[PDB]
Amino acid sequence: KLDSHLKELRDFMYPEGNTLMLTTPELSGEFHQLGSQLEKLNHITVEILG
Amino acid sequence: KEVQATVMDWWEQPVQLCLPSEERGGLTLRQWRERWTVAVTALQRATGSRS
Repeated sequence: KLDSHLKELRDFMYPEGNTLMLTTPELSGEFHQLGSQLEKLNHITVEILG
Repeated sequence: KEVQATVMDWWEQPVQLCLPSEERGGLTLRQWRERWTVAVTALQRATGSRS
């Protein structure tokens, strides 16, 4: 039982087997994408004001 | 991109070239602009004021 509990919790926390994951990978990917798109929008804005 | 287009329209004012055959004082707008450009250029040459 102890071995099973340990294996289940570990599988959940280490989805890619090597790294403890605190954020949902799907969410982490979206944050990065949103940050990149905002940086582009800020360039276009600066360029037009200039 | 749309805002950039608006900025462009404000700077070029394209509506001034829409009636070419219209004469006022015996000359067209273009002719008047040309007269203006020659005069502005002559003034700028006299007034040493190198633009």
